[PDB]
Amino acid sequence: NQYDTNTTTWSPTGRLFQVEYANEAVNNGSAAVGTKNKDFVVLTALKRYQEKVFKLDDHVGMAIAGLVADGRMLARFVRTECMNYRYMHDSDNPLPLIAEIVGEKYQRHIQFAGKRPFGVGLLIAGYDSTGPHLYHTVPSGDVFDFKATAMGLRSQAARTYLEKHFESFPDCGLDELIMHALKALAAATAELNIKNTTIAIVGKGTPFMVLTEEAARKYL
Amino acid sequence: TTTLGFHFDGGIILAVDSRASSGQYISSQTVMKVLEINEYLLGTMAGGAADCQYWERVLGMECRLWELRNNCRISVAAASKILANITYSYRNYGLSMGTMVAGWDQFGPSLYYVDDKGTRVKHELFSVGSGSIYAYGVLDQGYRKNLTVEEACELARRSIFHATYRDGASGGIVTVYHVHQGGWTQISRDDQTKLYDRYV
Amino acid sequence: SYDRAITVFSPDGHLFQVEYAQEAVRKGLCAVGVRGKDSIIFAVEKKSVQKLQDSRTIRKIYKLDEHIYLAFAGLSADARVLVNHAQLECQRFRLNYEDAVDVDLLVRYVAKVQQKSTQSSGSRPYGVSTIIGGFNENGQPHLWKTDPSGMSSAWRAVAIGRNDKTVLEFMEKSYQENMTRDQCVHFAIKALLEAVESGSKNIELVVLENKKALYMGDDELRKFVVEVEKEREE
Amino acid sequence: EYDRGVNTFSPEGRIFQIEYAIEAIKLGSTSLGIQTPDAVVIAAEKRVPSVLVDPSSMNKILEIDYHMGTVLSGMVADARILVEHARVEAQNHRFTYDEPMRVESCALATCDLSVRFGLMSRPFGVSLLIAGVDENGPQLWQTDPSGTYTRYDAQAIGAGAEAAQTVFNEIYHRNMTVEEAETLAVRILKQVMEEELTKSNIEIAIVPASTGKLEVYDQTKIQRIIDRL
Amino acid sequence: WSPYADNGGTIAAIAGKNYVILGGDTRLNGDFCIHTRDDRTKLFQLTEHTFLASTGMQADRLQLQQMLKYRIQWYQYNNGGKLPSTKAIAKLTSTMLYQRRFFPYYTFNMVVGLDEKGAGVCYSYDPVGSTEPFRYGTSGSASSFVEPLMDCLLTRQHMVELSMTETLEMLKNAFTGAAERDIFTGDAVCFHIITADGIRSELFELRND
Amino acid sequence: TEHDQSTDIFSADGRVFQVEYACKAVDNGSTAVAACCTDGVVVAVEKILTSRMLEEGSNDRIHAVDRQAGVCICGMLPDGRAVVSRARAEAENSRDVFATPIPGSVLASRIGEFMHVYTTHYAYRPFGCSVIIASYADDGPQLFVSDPSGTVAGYYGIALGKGKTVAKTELEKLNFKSITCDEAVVKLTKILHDVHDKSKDKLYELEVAWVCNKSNCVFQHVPNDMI
Amino acid sequence: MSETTIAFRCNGFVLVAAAGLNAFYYIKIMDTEDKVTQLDSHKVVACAGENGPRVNFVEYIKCNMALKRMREHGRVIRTSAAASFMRNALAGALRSRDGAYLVNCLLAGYDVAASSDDDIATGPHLYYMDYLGTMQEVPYGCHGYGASFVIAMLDRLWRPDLTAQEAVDLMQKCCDEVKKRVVISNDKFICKAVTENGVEIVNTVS
Amino acid sequence: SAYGLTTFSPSGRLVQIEYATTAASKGTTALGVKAMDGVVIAAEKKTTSPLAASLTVQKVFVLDDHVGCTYSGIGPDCRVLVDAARKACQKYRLTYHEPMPVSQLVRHISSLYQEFTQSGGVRPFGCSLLVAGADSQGNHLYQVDPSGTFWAWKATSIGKGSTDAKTFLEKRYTNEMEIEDAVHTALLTLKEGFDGTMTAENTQVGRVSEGKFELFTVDQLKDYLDQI
Amino acid sequence: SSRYDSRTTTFSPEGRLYQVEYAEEAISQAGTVIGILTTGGVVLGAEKGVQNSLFDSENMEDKNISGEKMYKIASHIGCSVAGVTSDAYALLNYARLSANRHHYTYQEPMAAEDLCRLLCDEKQLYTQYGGVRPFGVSFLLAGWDRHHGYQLYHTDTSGNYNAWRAYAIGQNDQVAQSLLKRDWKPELTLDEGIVLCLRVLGKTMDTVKLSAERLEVAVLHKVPAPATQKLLEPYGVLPKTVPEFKILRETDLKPLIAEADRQREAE
Repeated sequence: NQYDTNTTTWSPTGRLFQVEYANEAVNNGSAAVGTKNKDFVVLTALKRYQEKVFKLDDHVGMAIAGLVADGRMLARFVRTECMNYRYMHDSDNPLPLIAEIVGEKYQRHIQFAGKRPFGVGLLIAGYDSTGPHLYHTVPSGDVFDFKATAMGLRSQAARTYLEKHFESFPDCGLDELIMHALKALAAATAELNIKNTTIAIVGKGTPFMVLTEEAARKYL
Repeated sequence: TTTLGFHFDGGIILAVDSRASSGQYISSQTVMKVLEINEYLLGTMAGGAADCQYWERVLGMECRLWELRNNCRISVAAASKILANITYSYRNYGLSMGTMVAGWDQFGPSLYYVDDKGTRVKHELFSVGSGSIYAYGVLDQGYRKNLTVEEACELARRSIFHATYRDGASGGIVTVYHVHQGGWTQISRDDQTKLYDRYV
Repeated sequence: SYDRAITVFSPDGHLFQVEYAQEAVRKGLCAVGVRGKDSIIFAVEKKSVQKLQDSRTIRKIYKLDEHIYLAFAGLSADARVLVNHAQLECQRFRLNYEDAVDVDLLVRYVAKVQQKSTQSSGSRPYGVSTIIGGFNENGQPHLWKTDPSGMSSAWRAVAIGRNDKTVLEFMEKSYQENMTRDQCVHFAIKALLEAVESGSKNIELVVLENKKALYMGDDELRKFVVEVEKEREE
Repeated sequence: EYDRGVNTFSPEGRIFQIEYAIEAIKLGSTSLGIQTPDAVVIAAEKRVPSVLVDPSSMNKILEIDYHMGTVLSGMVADARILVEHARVEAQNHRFTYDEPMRVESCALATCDLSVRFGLMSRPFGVSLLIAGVDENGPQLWQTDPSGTYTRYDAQAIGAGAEAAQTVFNEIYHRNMTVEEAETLAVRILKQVMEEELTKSNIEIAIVPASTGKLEVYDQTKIQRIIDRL
Repeated sequence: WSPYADNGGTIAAIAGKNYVILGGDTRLNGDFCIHTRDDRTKLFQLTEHTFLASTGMQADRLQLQQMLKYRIQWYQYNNGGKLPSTKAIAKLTSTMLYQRRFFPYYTFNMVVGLDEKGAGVCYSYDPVGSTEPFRYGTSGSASSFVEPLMDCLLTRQHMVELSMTETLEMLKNAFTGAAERDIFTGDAVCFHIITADGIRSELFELRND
Repeated sequence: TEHDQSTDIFSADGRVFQVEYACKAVDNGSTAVAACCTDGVVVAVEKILTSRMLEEGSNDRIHAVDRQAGVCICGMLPDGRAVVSRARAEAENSRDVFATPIPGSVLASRIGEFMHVYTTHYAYRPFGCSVIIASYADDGPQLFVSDPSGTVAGYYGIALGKGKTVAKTELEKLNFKSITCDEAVVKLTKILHDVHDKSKDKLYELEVAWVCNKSNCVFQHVPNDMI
Repeated sequence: MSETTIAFRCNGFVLVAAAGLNAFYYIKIMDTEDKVTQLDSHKVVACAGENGPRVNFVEYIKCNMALKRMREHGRVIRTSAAASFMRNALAGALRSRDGAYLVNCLLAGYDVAASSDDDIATGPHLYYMDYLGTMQEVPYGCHGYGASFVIAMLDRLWRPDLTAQEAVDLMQKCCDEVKKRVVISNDKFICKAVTENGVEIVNTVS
Repeated sequence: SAYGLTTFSPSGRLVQIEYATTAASKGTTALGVKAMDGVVIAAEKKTTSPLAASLTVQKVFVLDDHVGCTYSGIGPDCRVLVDAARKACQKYRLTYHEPMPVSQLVRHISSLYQEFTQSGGVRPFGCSLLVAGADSQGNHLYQVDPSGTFWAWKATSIGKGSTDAKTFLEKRYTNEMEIEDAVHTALLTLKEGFDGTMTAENTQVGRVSEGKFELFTVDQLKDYLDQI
Repeated sequence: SSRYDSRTTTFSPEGRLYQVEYAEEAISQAGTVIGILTTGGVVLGAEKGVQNSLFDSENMEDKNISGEKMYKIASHIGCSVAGVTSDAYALLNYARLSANRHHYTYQEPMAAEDLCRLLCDEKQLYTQYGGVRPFGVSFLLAGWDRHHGYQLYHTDTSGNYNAWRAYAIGQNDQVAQSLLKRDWKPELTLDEGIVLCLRVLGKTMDTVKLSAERLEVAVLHKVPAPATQKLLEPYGVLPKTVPEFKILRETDLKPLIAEADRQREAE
């Protein structure tokens, strides 16, 4: 295949091949799941001790899938954007604006020869003046706003489960929502417990937080 | 401030006071004017407190890297040089420093003075600071090469004491350190007012 | 400005630019170092005796400072660059620290110059190996070898360049602790003539002692080659 | 080799330069670390290329700071560069906040620098086990050319890796003593080495929770372990 | 036009075996005027055991407080979620002040907090960052009379353990006297008492003139 | 056939194939229609939904660039987005430096210039979107398209993407001298519903925006109660 | 000008001398600093001025000369080239950001034939220099507050054919005159001689 | 793109420099002749159609008051060198307050050509120059080629009809030609290789004499053409 | 564009820099150049191309600065080149400028080995860094300094250099070294050294009579020192003799082309 070495080469059917391959890096990381009700977002992730969930500011964090060194870069970047914002404004970086700028950073790495794609997907979960928000970012620079989804390996199954249940999630409380996020992450698999499964939460009243093994015992 | 150092047969003595004086108001009586750079080298600090502490901390960070890279302890010659070259490069930037560096490496006891312009002088007896002009008076009468360690600690203590008694910006507690082959040892701390009653 | 990536991995952990640099060292003339009690002996093979070549030949053993020599094998021009950087480094050190640089320190400086040339976009690796020997200020000799990858290591004796492996095998048997100055020369010459044809004027030789160095003449070097050509018939 | 660039992704989302660099580490000496509760132990095969080499000079164990040490595998000269960045970071920390760097932070810092290539022409062909004591007790972390870093109860890297990870899934329990790890170490070195095993031919270091200092074992004290076998 | 303004007022702290008490007045002064009687910028919390306390130019203390607040957030991200201890923040702060050697913060600062053994400490700084750990400290407009008084009552060097309560009363008395005599110090004092449990706060009125 | 790997290269026929291929992205993306009316401009796009669990407002193709101007990205969405940020900088530039809302013809010119430049350097690739520009500044209602080549053309009505050959046939039956913004919102929505392929893309919604005299010449999504 | 230096050249040598004193304002820190720095086997330089400019300057000369000698198989550089090198650096610094070296120098060398091919006039040369980069060959020269007194004695008593013993007597008298008439105390002098056989300290001159 | 385009091939050749040279040899004929008191250079300027304006086509160029040039091969490449040359002459004036000697100017052109054979991302200039001038050492005619090599000549020619032009000048050239009979010889040599009738509108001529370079106007050149 | 990169500075599978090698071939194709060391100076001789009636002189005011092949670098150093002419001119500027910088700094003439090293370092730089071809030149340097007397050097495309008593670069350099090898000896006058150079060129051009118009000769020798301006420089000292580089004209080659044809017939 002549058309699949660089990012700066279209193919005769209007495909960018190197970009689809970066996208496989995501389909082959460990599964993560997100879901949201009226006032919280829950991330869960199946650790395959590997940092897979990062806090980006008081009101927002993310799960990754794929190349971790890419995840860490995208984190230094968002953290520095939120801090800047709060220095200038004394309030929280709004979440739609976080998504835009991540999207654009990714896109620049798919259009020049001196930049490599990012081989890492994010589930960004946060909470601001317009409620909770769950964004998915992929290496093509696309940015979806979801009520629920899953990424990474076997994560189709997680996706199927969620598809039957998400309509009920607006009404759920924070405990059923966490359980739905686990039955989903389970569907992508050894079983879940406090040494290989992460849970994080953010919402009204609730700065972004990874549950400790104690608090997580209740759910697991 | 007063600090002195000198070299004798058993090693080196450093002694200081602990007062920090804008010029009228006395901000502290408890400054530690000897800086344990590590466990074979001492600095002293006179002039600007922030300057001396930042740059001797930097010096101490270079003495440690040297010893990671080379598997051995840096000499007193080179330590004083690292510090003289920093002061030299900052010559035009208004630093205020008058340091002694003392150590016992393979060639024996070494005492250097190093200042804010990049001076670096090696010699057997030094005193630095506002009260130096009284310390030297007492120190030149009593000093010789063959002092015992006890006699030499007394000489240094009496010298700083006499400076605190007459200099407005020296005072507080008098501290004496001894640099020996094995490293160094804090020998004493005595409030200068309690020393007044010992020596009268 | 040229920024291409020259030295890269290929499908089994091979850096080919580094390998081929080490090939270039294998074709270069043989050099040997031998550490005695209190003397280091560097001995190198010269191209070939000619009527026309200048009697005062150019030296292929360089001084880095009053107490540290270098011999090499490989691309002679690359090595001259390397020797320049090392002479600068020693003088820089005197200026920053007053004391004279330690051999072991100077070796890590050089070796890191080689390593960087294996990772710096725009540039190929040097094609040189070095043998560096010198004293501490406590009078104890050290002999180091550096290779194109940037890896350094200390030796009691060592050969590089062409017929490296053969000379090195001879030297594994025959080496002896606490050899004298004269024994060290003997043993070094011997070691060389396992790769080299004759021993008339295709050998230069430094005897690096504490507080002295000598680029041996042709009277004293003929004396030793005949003491050694007489021993090779037994 | 030049047909595809330094950045290219494979059709299954690996970066070629990084796969090949990991292969490089496999052709390395073998090295390993084991975590007890009391202490954390590291060791390596030396592998000199003759008996004219002074063995001192070929260390695969390096002190980063008083409370942590590394053992490297893969390209030694590349490791020198990482071990220097880590020494500098550990001392910047103490400069700025007057206390020892955590071991995890040190592994994090060494991994940032791994992935700065596109700038450097290529990855580092190196993996590191960092071992030390901070407040979380004895720790052992491993970094690799991808820039992933990871905590391990016991690992090995190098040519004898895959064989040492079947002496682990057998004999390794979490709850062992200093002694049993110092012996399990040498058991695995004997196995996957090519040479006969000797006190000059291997290196061992410990960081015990008792004192929080790395100690490097003499040849006198490595005799005592081959003896106990 | 100078880049420098001194907005006035006073802070003071006292430590004991498992607590520290920290006070700052709430007046913000202009040139021959008063901007407000209810500024609370002098004291700024950094962790649950560590405060910064500052006098001098208020715009500078607000910058320094933010630079510290983000170095501290960065430490946490690079350190597994942990917070730096009081001793570390104090060393961090010195380091940072020195670094503006050449155009300095016009601030007289204190870092005040519990140590690792659970005991109070106070670090007083000069504007370029030389400090030491001490049992008490004060800075600002009234500090040249509050400080001999604390020297007197706590060390008693020219004579022949306190509760939280006795210590809070001594400080209340010391601010009351400062407000009577220092024309730039007044209105109220905000007091924070730091224990391992947490932080108790208490406003306290002072002369309004 | 090495002539088609960089866009810095003509082919022997005078073509630039990297630019043709990028145009093929656009032609296989989703269908958008627009109409320049008496009182303003209307755009409508069809979002193909990749998932029933997307929040509404996800992967919006229409963005505001200035109080009075907006773009509809057709083709690859993130490429389109980089074009939106440049368009806003231009619009901001005109207010900052020249005190004027950018004219629609000028904004389209500057977008074209921008897309053109990624057609000439070995190190970059053409964009894989076309951008519909809808404006209503002091020059009146304007509708322009820029494409990956950087060609810019003004239109009364237009259609891009896979449905575009039928949609064009229906846009020809309108009357562009009479039609208002209110009538157009109805007619364009009917055309997107008819050219929609039901076998291939089961989940879609319509996005629709406008800049008219009603909206006080502000570019904005139409209120959702008008479809 | 608190530190006097002195030098003069005779038929087969140069004597150089410099006052030991190092002072902090009015305080004498020490009176035995050797300021007559050897640059090579047949060169010395006496510098006057503060410790810091003075040390940094002569260390920079030494290292650049040392680097010129290995990039040249240990061949000794002529005195007039060492002076030309010193002069270019004083002059350069004077128009630089960091500004001038405030040092005043006397450079003394004895030039000796490199090889047999070498046609060089072999003998002693003295060069006066100033912190600006002025440079001038001279038969004798001085710097510091003691300079005027000594220059006149030497105008009065110096000849080219003084024996080594007479030239030490004359150097001694010049040091005494400085002590007698300069208020700054230059109490102890170190004096070195540069000859065909190299640099050597002169002990009887104090 | 910062890599070299011009490289050595196994037998030591630099082929991009030979292809460039090939292009300078396929250009319209130009020639030069050095007399005892002046120099004359001349060139064909045929247009492709009579729709083109003849008068605006330049083949001979003034570089400064005392020196001029002409070229063969790729016109547009020649403008780069003419611009560089013109600047270097003014630069020399500002510095020394006298006219740059022709030998110096030609070494400047050379080193510019030579740059474009080693520099990264560039091809060589595909043109050769004749340069004609007068300085304190007299009158000069030089040729410079895409390699950056230059030679002084008494008489020469470059471009497609140049082996024959040079043959013809071997025979008719003498060391004691006057400037008016050098113009005659110049024109007479152009006439032989020239396709079609040669006019004052498809030929251009320059002349150094009395230390001054000057193009002939069309009218001056009609005078010399009715005489031959 | 990176696929059209030639990779000029990249080792190839045997530790060989092809562009360094091909550039050395280019020198072997070039006109013959010979250097000979004698007791009274160095001699450089070079063959020239074939002499067209229509060539002309530059008519330079000074004739001892450059022929077709010989160049002055400074008053104690000259050279001859073989290989890409324009490449030689770039390096000769480099060397002239370095020699004069050294005079600027030390007010003394640069040693010929020091000069040679700077030249060769410049060459080596295009072999390691920079994505462009190397210089395709070889030089012979004739030098005089007080460290080492007369010196003759050769510089090769690799950035290597070596000293010689006689040498030959260009076309028929094996045939030429064969002859010098036989007939060189350590006791030559400068007039014999010139003869020997002419014979060696006569036997590589392949002619019985030496055409004086096909030869260039230059000599680096010493001559008595000019005026001593003791009034304008009272501490000036000049040696008895100073080096000169001289590009012998036809009027000095007449008794020397005659003595090479009496040694050609008596053989």
